[PDB]
Amino acid sequence: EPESDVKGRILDAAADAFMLRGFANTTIDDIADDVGATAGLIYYHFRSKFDIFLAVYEDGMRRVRERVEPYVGAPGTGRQRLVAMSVAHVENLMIDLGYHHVVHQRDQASTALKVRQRDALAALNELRRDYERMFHHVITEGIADGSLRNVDDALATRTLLSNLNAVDVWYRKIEGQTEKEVHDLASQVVDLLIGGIGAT
Amino acid sequence: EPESDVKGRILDAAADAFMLRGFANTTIDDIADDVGATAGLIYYHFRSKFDIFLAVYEDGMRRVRERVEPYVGAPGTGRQRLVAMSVAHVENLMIDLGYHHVVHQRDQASTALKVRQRDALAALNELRRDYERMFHHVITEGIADGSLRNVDDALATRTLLSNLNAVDVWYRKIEGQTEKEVHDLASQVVDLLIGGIGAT
Ligand SMILES: Nc1ncnc2c1ncn2[C@@H]1O[C@@H]2COP(=O)(O)O[C@H]2[C@H]1O
Ligand SMILES: Nc1ncnc2c1ncn2[C@@H]1O[C@@H]2COP(=O)(O)O[C@H]2[C@H]1O
Repeated sequence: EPESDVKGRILDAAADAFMLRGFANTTIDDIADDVGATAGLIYYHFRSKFDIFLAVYEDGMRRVRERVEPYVGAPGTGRQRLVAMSVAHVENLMIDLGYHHVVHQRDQASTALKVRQRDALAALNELRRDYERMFHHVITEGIADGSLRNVDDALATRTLLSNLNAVDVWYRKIEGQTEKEVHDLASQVVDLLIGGIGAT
Repeated sequence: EPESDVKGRILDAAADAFMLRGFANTTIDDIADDVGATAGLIYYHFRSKFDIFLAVYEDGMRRVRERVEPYVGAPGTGRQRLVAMSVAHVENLMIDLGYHHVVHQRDQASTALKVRQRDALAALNELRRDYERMFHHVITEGIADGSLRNVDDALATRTLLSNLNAVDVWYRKIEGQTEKEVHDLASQVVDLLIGGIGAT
């Protein structure tokens, strides 16, 4: 098996474990069990549980950006782009739920992080801010072009992003739910966020 | 000082401490420090940190219900009632943010809870479900009366509740912000959730 494929299975297992039990209670042994190996294989690829967390965060950010970024500068009104970006964001959340949990999962901790880990975390947090700024940019454009309501752009951006991510309060993966079924659920959610619940 | 007033100060301090540091890292000493007393005063009123958590949850549920319930059966369309209920919910979140954090804050824990504590927790969780069901009832009514869009009532309820609570991602209390200023911010948030961000 290619080493990149083994790493991917580790990240998949770790993302789901961190989601299920939380970072603090997840162990390297949990992750090893879920990929069919020993702790030694995990440590060969990642030196610590926090390094695995950082790698999950990095991969989650890459995946969501690759799904959403193509729409930001595409032809269309602000609303058309915002709908496409928002559906893609929610679809990514629904497909890669464990990665989403990590991306969105304290300064006061029991042990110090390594210097390298703190630098990597800060860079990932800035990447997440850069990603969220794409929504602010499109919302500002849509307010200006009239496809969105004349509301406060900062409040609308913070509200919309919190709402897209709040799908994680209730959504759980269902085995055998199809790609279109997940896309359709994401579309229904975004229809409520952009079109509202109130009539006319 | 009346004992009920001392208890209220303890709950206020604990709600803010649990918000700031989390339940696990908060200590009885933290709470004692914040009310100007010793751990002994805290233990006189509440036997354990989890008992304080339960009392915060209970008081948070009482406060939100008292603010929101009067609207559920009041005269008005489903949308009119939903707007009033939602503004009241968000205002309660903004005013009593630490209580809100507790109400919305694992089965696998390091120590067993007392029997009495597990019973109390289960009852509080059912009270929270009863509260959220008021929104489902009004959304169903508003779909039927045409004041809300013909959308799926279960999805709309889960989405709306997650969105009302997701204000906590970005909102922080500002000292000296007035009651009307907080009410107005809550109204702006609810305007986005009910009316949508998309134009016309
Ligand atoms: N993958 C999914 N597809 C469709 N509906 C879902 C999915 N995940 C969660 N839900 C809905 O969210 C609800 C949350 O509580 P329930 O498990 O009672 O029922 C759930 C479904 O109605
Ligand atoms: N109480 C509040 N009143 C008005 N705006 C707020 C309040 N709390 C948070 N915000 C907004 O939410 C933003 C979150 O990040 P900032 O602190 O950069 O700036 C904040 C404000 O724009």
